[PDB]
Amino acid sequence: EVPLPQLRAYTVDASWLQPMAPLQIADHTWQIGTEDLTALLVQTPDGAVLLDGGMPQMASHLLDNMKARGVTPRDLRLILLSHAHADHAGPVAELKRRTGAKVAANAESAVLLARGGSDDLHFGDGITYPPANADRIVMDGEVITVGGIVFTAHFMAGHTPGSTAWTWTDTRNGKPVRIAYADSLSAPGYQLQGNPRYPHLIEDYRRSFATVRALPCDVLLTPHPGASNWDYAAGARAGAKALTCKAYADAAEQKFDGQLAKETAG
Repeated sequence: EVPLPQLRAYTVDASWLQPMAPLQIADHTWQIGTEDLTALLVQTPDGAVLLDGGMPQMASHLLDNMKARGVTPRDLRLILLSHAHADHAGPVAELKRRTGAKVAANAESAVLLARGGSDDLHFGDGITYPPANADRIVMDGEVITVGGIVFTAHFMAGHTPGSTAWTWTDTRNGKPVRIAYADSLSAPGYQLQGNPRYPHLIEDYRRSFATVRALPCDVLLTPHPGASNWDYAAGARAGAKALTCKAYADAAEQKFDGQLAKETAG
């Protein structure tokens, strides 16, 4: 007649929502999210840590996978985030309600999370989710230790202002494995140049490529597995084709330079 449009739900490919059983990455580190969204459980003798949770509706699944690992609601001490978008921080508020988990995040991720991803720099209110409060604010290079796994925050602003790569050392076969869980280094449909909401976007992405390429990185994981050539459905070969941090960063930078060119053209 004509009415305003209905609200549109943030709808995603089915594989993003497909449950999987825990997939072991190293002695204490498991993928427990879906086939196409990363949620890392790190289990220690002094509690559990979750890095990302995926979409809002994944909370019960994650909890089931935690129980399958021996991790009870009280055992979950800490939630860490790559970035505070709906598709990776979605279930955080619910998890905080159903577990003993406390969130540690940088100021940028905390503010975005506290607004449930509303007023996004690029997407406006198209990707909102339940808001949650951070319990601890972390600085660049700050370390959080849980049961002798030491997580180091490496800011890598761009994809979001508060994007973070979290690094830690696990073991396999008695040998150290230096794991890097790096955020996306894409800029999907973003205005890169002269963006009033993010004036130094380009400078930040460039620094973030250099940050990521230099990470301690025997194994790279990304919030979307595909971005690092992981295949979570491939069992014993899941991680076989995984990129190095160096390769992941080079690819991201070459794509960004091509995106700049297209933006100037468009």
